[PDB]
Amino acid sequence: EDWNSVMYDGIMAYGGPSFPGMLVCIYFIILFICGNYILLNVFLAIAVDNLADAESLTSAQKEEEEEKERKKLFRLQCHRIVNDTIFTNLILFFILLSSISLAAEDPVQHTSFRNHILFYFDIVFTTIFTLEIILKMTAYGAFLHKGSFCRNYFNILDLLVVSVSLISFGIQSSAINVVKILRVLRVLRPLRAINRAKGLKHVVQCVFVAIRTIGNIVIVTTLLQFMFACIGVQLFKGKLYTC
Amino acid sequence: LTVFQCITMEGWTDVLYWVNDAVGRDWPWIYFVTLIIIGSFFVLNLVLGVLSGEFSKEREKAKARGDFQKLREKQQLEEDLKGYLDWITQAEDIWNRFCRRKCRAAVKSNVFYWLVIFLVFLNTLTIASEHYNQPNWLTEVQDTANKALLALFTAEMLLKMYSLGLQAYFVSLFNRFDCFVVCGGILETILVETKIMSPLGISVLRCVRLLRIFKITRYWNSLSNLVASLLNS
Amino acid sequence: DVVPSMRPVVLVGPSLKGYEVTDMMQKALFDFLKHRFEGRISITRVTADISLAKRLAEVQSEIERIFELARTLLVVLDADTINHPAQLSKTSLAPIIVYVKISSPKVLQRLIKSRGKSQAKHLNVQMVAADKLAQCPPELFDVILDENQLEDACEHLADYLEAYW
Amino acid sequence: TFIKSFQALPYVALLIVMLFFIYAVIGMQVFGKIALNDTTEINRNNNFQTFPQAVLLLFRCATGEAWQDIMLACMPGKKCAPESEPCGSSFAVFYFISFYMLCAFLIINLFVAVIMDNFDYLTRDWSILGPHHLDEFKRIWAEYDPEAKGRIKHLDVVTLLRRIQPCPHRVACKRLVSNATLFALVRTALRIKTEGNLEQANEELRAIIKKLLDQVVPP
Amino acid sequence: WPELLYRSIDSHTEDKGPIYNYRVEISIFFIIYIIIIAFFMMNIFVGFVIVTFQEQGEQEYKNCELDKNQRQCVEYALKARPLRRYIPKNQHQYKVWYVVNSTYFEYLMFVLILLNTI
Ligand SMILES: COc1ccc2cc1Oc1ccc(cc1)C[C@H]1c3cc(c(OC)cc3CCN1C)Oc1c(OC)c(OC)cc3c1[C@H](C2)N(C)C=C3
Ligand SMILES: [Ca+2]
Ligand SMILES: [Ca+2]
Repeated sequence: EDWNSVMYDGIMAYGGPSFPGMLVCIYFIILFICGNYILLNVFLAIAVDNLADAESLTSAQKEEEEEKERKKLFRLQCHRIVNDTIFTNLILFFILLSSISLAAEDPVQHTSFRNHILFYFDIVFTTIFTLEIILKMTAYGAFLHKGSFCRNYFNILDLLVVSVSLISFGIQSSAINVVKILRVLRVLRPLRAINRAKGLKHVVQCVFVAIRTIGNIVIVTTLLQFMFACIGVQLFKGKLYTC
Repeated sequence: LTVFQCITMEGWTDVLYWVNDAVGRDWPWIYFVTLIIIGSFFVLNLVLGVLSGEFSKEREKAKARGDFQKLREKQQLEEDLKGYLDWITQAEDIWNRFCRRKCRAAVKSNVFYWLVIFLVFLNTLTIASEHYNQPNWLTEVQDTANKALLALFTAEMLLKMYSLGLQAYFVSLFNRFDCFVVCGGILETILVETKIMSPLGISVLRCVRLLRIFKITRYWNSLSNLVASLLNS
Repeated sequence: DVVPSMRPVVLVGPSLKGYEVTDMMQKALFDFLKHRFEGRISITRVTADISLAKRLAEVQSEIERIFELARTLLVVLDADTINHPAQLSKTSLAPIIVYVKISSPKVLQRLIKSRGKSQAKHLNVQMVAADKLAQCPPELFDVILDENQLEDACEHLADYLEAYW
Repeated sequence: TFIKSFQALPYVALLIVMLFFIYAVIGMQVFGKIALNDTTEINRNNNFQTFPQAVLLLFRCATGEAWQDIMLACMPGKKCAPESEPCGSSFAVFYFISFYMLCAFLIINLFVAVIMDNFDYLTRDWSILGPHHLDEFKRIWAEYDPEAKGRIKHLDVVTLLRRIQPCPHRVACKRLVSNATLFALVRTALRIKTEGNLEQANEELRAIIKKLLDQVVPP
Repeated sequence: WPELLYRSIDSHTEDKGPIYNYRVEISIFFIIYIIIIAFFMMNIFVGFVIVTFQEQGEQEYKNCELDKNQRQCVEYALKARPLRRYIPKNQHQYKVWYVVNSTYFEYLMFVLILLNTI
């Protein structure tokens, strides 16, 4: 934590930084390098060998002694879905450029010579992406046709971000504090690309599946961490003040 | 030495701010930022890999040592006793003791299982509701709430002691744990009643009461195997 | 041969019937049979030997009275003489014999030690009987009592009792 | 192998990039107008003013370098920027706690993903023959044969560089008799079976395993 | 961590100032907490992910086929391609080519570079 503060105190103890002194760094480097190597072996060996056995039971006993206990036994015409190929890469460009647009806005300057310039770039992107909102009407969905639109929530996110931008302009005339937070929520633009990139969908999906499996561990830690907090409160229930 | 401090990631930023103030803020970050990513994260990833990869050798080797097979033997073994010890209790009942059938029937009933879970939920609120300067009434509520919950938890504990065979009850590891905490709670009442408590006593005697929160997570088997395997090793 | 209008039901337990440990294993089991086969099932209790049957004086009338109940149109026979399918193989009455099993003998010592220390030293006299019961293939090993709990073990008896009734 | 693996998992590394960008922007705005001042974490060298500076602060908190001290700097009630013409937020407690948990988790996923996708090399007894043995076999063969000039051309035992690891008992001569050579060693270096029918059995394996030229496989 | 540890050790009583090293026994609480959550439980989670990913990785276990060493080896059946050597034809070129390709030259240069950093 303060590995440095201890070292410099040790060095200054043996005079200043020189050849005879200052070799005490060897003790701290040895302690940290050798010390941290033991902790990895002791705790990874415990957390891998014992953990591996535990899951082996979860997959050996549970799997088979339940196999045995069960072995006991509108307009729809002339629509143009064409051009969805070029727009695939083209749309990813606007998302990439739209994200950079909000990565350049200067927050400190309330009356900025740049925000007004950026404000226009939000108009063009807002208008551009609203076109695909109209395009989606031609495709199956619009909360209709067996809810083809509601069966893909990833596509719903595309509308919400656009709606958020659209709402901001309406409240902008009012010039009210409400728009302060609505602007922040517009940061969701980059996640728009998830629904459009096939390779990225697998990665983000794989993350969720992992969390579902991990649920058996994090839940234990939360109770354990909360258990320590309950002890912590009793030990130091307001004894930490200091004038 | 200065480079080595950065790789350990302690004092990494302080030196960066002492360089930005000497040669400007433009380039220097590339030196340190790349140093941490290349120096720390990759090696931290490499060291984790070999340690994780190496232990697969021993784990594979340990398979021939029958550590899992012996562990599997105890798990199935101790599990059977509880099942078989049920027969004797179900047969020992064929002074009238017909009520003993009724008390047992509730133990395995869902209503009883969730009732104690709710009691454990209340116990969390009694303790989790601590506060630096509690209202004078809240301490009394916690005082009475702690006592009332103590009687019910021991009251149902004794029910299982008589409903299920005394020897049978101690068979299960979890049932053994419940006796430990509930027994600890009795000391608190005596120690608080007799005013012989010490600062060391309250801590652990509080801690056992929190451990009753482990009444939750009983059906779940992912943690059950961890503890079972953990105790063997 | 000829069915005696019935398939008498007997139980050998996991070991010798002479001790209490085996006795409790079945009294609870028998109860559930008569609470789910009202009338269908009947129970008989005897204390003599049945092995010496020619298809001792008391044994002469033992078979007939069992047959007498079997004539009434299952029947559960309880006896302390059967300790191996061989004891009942000497007669062809189409009996149905049910086996209590402890897959791991290590369980027996824990169970026996629990009831009382007086019979704890008799585990040798008892554990041996379990071994004698671990040599009969399926043919003399019909009914399977392997699961530990009762509710999911008793139901494995009823399904086997639906072969004819 | 590790450098190669990182290339095979680029999208995972992109996810952590998206985490930095998303959190950098949110912090850029809610904590944008905090008052810079020395003696505090949010100072000339740390602030959510410019995107490069914000991302560095997020990187700084990622490595756990006095991040908790920053969290107290962005709490509400802090003086505001002089540019502004009472200016912090209470979202910080969730902002930094959430970032560290999410950042710590994604790094774990990134680390383990590379480990597992490269788990073959990490867990290798190094006793059975491996790809390394084939490569060094190529180099000696290459030094023994220039570009695409060898079909059999074998009349000497100069290819004796093979050590104990795949003329002891004349097995080499029998093996030699039994790219053409490259397949010969592998089918016999592991010694899959010795029954006088390995070629016939293996002739039916490459048929199902496979594709490419099969007029050299039988030898 | 240490700033809190030494503010917790110097804890006298509820609503009261600190006293130097009043109770150093309190350090057990932090040390126990550090080992359990920071070190131990954190490693279990890391170990769990490694094992959990392994199940996903071995989804195509295919126990019927032999070890994975063959998989690489058979896929290497398309190996044994020409490798650029370009043995010099001119006698003058060969003289320099041998020495530069000599193991002595490779080792000799490694000495120079080591000296260069020095
Ligand atoms: C934002 O992501 C990170 C930010 C900072 C860090 C890591 C990050 O990512 C991870 C990468 C890999 C893992 C966990 C996290 C898994 C890895 C690991 C790493 C790890 C652990 O300590 C808690 C525990 C574990 C568990 C076992 N295995 C092996 O890191 C260490 C130290 O261990 C060497 C350490 O010495 C004891 C000191 C510090 C740190 C981290 C580094 N910081 C927070 C501070 C000091
Ligand atoms: Ca620190
Ligand atoms: Ca740190």
